Amino acid sequence: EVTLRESGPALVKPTQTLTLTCTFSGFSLSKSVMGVSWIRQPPGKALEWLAHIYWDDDKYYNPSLSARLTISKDTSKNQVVLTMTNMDPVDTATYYCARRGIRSAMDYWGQGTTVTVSSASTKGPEVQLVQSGTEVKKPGESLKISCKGSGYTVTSYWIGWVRQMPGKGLEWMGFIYPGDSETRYSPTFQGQVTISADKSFNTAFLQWSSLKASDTAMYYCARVGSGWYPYTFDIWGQGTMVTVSSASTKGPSVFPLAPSGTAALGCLVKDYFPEPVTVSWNSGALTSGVHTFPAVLQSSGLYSLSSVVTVPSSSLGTQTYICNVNHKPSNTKVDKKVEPK
Amino acid sequence: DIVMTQSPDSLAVSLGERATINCKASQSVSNDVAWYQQKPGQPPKLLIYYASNRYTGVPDRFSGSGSGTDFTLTISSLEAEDVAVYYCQQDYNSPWTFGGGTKVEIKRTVAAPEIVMTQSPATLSVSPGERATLSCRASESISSNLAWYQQKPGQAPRLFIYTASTRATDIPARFSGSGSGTEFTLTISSLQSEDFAVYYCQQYNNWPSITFGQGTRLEIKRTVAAPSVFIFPPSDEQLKSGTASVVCLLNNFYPREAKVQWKVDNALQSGNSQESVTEQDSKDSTYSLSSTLTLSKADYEKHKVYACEVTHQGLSSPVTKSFNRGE
Amino acid sequence: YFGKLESKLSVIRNLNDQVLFIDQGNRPLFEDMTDSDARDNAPRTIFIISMYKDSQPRGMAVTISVKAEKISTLSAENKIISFKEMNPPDNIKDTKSDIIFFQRSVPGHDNKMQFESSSYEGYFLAAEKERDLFKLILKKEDELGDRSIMFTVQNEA
Ligand SMILES: [Cl-]
Repeated sequence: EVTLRESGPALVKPTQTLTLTCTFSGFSLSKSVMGVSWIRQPPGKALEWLAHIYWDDDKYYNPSLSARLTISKDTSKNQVVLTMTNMDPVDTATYYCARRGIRSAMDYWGQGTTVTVSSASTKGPEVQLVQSGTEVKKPGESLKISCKGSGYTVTSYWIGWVRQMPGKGLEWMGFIYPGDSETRYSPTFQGQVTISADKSFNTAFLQWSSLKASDTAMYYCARVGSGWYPYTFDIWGQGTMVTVSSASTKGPSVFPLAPSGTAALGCLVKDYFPEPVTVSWNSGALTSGVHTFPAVLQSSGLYSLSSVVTVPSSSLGTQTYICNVNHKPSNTKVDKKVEPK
Repeated sequence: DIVMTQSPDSLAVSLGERATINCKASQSVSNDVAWYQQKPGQPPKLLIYYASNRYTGVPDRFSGSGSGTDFTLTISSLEAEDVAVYYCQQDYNSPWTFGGGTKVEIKRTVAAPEIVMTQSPATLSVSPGERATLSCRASESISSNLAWYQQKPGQAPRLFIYTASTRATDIPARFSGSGSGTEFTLTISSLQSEDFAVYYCQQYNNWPSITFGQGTRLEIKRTVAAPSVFIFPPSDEQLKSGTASVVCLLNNFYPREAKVQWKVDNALQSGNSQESVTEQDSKDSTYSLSSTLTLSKADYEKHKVYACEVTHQGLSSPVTKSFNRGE
Repeated sequence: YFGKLESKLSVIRNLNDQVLFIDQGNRPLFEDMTDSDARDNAPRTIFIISMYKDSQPRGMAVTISVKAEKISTLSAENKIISFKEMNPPDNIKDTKSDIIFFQRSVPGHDNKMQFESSSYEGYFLAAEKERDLFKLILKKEDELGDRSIMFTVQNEA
């Protein structure tokens, strides 16, 4: 019978080179018209074709990766080798070798080999769910968010997704059993979202094909208890904040709230998008009496916030007061001195 | 590159029913499309080649159709073993590309109406050292199938009580759950600062059909504290932008209920201000409120007296703070 | 269908030779104990394994129970481990049940037992460490065959 088998390292350090081997049986590369491809499947992404080899050294590469890719054959051995240069965490995936047969489609595939490109170990061996970062999207865009489990048998516990609209309660969206991808959607969310998982990568996903502004919310993934606390949500991810808006990135304008026992002064951080903005007073030295307020969303679609401090009226004129504003999404950092007008 | 787009992302069809799945190529790919089936832990398996050719050993229920741009995979009678992810692929031009996939599911029997959980009161003001009694009501009997979660600002909920009356991991003895059937209670004796938060109940009578209550916020009860009011005129820097913001600060008050009225030359402003309130202070248990009145520069320059009038329980009569533009 | 043939008092040990025990909130744990400690810690460490006759042998059909104030039976419903407040019934109707486990010898491993859920084929009881504490779970094991599915059952009358 025909078989393909891949082998290689489970882990590769960033910048290092990956080398995978495809051992095949039931056909000869040199004495046949068949070919061997390398195809990767990143967790939560489409299958991506990398390289193809036909006898005799007739090599084809994905143009986007050509620079880092080398497909080869040991003239003696029944093996096809892939070398992939300058490994990055984005290269983490299941790598498959597949045979392009007489029907031009990939008729036989290897069992697949998972490759993890990671710097070092940081956080563990505690039971946890770690969700992907803050999302800021336009209406109509598609989105897929992730939840990676660690410190336990991720394959063996149901994971739920829960929506929390701003200032509102918890709404169960659906469950997924990672080991076999069995799903149980809430009747409210059935057909609105797709829940899925990558068993090898211990990751669950939640996705929208076309986002609406009303999808703006915090999304939690949580483990369903088994044995201990059965049927409850015993472990929670830290949450992924999702914002859906037609507004575009814009750094803020920082304006003083010039002072007048006790005096009040502050900064007005105006017309920025998206959230968040961080506000500090005197590079962290001033914290007592500080009030950084929640932002308000204006009709324009831009946010606005104020940060105030109450200080001794005698300190004005002597003591310098600066608010340090940082809007990382637009790379806008402003230090604004606030003084009596 | 050619982009293969699959739709829908997920399809639910009843057993023995017809499941049709679509693939659209971004450019003509002639008939060089294949379909694959993939199950968890396994590689993709070839089903169809050259758009319509059924791969050897593939059951007769799978069929492929299409030419040029629109492609289809059809399962004539869905079997339990057909639950998988289905991908299309094009071979027409290099790089060879795959679609994002369609998961096919079995359409489940329509679920019974959801049990409604009612929590009361919506907010609870209780003093440190005192006892709080949080109520939970289920719209039908859930036996002892109830959990309690605590949620603090900017944090995920955490399990406190499970099976109506048993405490979770490292939950203080001061927390005590009780109830069965329809009425539930979470009692927090000798309230500590860390206990002030939002609490949700969750029924799991017939899991997976779970529901939560809308929550109860537990806030610190302290003595009435009148706000210190401050008004801020717009800066000259902002005026160059053609907009003027006037800010009113209500500093360190209690209870949360406060009212702000904006007046421009004695004209009551309506619909042109926004406000936000801080979380209860960790040291003094007070709230602060900030209100911004927005005006065009032209309107700002056309008026003189700018005032914010403040009404709060701690004030015998409203406090007004104002400035005259120019002065 | 299943019909109760007898019950037995038993100490269930996992692969690390730790005893299984159920506390107040029906929380299963594994702890290093001698048999006298397990008898001393009864009825948290002594399980009532009720053997049943099966109309279809797969092979030894067992329910696993524990007596606190009331009796609670080990359940595998929805691939989740829980102890439901109930007595093992004398007779069960279907070929599959959330409370029925097939107890079999582990091939090539003298005296070790494996417990497969009748409700979920290829899913076995297994022991996993939750950082420091070892706990009981249901896990698909026909591919992996983790050593953690191996239990020893010791009689206590
Ligand atoms: Cl299969």
